[PDB]
Amino acid sequence: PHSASGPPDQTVTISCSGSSSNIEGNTVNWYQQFPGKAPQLLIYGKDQRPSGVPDRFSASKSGTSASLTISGLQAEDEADYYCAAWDDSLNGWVFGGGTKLTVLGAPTVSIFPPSSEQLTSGGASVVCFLNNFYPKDINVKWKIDGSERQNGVLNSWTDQDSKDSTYSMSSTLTLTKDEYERHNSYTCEATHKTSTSPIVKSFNR
Amino acid sequence: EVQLQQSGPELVKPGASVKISCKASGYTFTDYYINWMKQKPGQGLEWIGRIYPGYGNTKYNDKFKGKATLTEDTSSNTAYMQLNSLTSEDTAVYFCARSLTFFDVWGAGTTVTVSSAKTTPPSVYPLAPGSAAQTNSMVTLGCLVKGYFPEPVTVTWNSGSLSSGVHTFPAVLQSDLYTLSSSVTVPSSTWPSETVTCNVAHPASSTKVDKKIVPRD
Repeated sequence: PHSASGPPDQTVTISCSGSSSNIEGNTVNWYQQFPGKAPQLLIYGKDQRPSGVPDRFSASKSGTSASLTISGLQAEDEADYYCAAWDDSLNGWVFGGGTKLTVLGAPTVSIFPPSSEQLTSGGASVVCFLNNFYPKDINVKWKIDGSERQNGVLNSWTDQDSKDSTYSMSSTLTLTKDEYERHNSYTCEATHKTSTSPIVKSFNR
Repeated sequence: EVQLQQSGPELVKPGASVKISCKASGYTFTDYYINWMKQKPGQGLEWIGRIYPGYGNTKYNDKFKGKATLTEDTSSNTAYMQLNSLTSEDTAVYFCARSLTFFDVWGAGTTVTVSSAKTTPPSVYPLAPGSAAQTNSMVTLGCLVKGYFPEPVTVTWNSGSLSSGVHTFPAVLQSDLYTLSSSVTVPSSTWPSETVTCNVAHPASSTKVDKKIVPRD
């Protein structure tokens, strides 16, 4: 698939199909690209495991259909799996799309006022922590004197953490020094499935 | 041990040229066929070029044929990729690989940004708590890295000693300037007890700044 949300201990399977037979020569490999790392080959020649790769991984298939199976998923398995052929098998070498993984998602839960240092530059950024939450889906709203603000908000999510399998988000609201000083209350409001009512953090000048 | 280390990336204007190098160590470099693989922002892996230790020297992706040259210096254990007539489509992380069938070893990768926008150093602002409600147990500190170009910046806390409980958020682009933030959660007895600092490196502008987190008055 283009996804894959599996709980630890459960099995996972990834399928790969090629438009032309590639059983000849080599050459079908599987790569794993953990967050913030370079791709790493796990299987080559369809079913041969690379050194270090756990027994949990098994590759099979023939001709045009390939499958990568993980008998028991562990936290360290998260990332992006790619299917690939040999550059000298069919030329040129090509890779499969995205290991089934694509998403969203970017705040902060803990709120910060602009630093004095920034105010001097004639700018004002309010920053708003939303750390260690799951699922990734979450909605953050900014209110300035009770009024919702859409303009000038930058959101940004971290990849799933391999240590606790949670996500964290950062939300920044940037205003001019002049506009920041014409208002009193600044609120960061988070809507997440874990709470019936949105979680609110704010401060008043 | 085996290692590949790339260098030579950065900002380049459309039509301009760049030369990436890869430095190999921990294996007989002359023995292996080496490649460059690229990955455009938020996209997939794409083979670029190969050089085999034969009599000849190379294969290229069609789109880069005539613009890119892949070469090696076996005496210096280095692989090279010469990039001319760079297009916006060329922006991506370039990885050096030492395949055996099969890319078994990858470099960390180096980001190449093809853009007209100017290099702009980041303004780094220390984010100290503005409330006393969050005291004791765990205190969260922030670093705001604002108005830089191009990517990337590196953010560490206390030169790397502070690794756990760190969330460094992916940068957002706005008017050819990136902004990111990083939070760190430490025991309240660590801060402001001992110094906490964020270390920001923006090699594109050779910017290297440290911002100690000092409590507000």
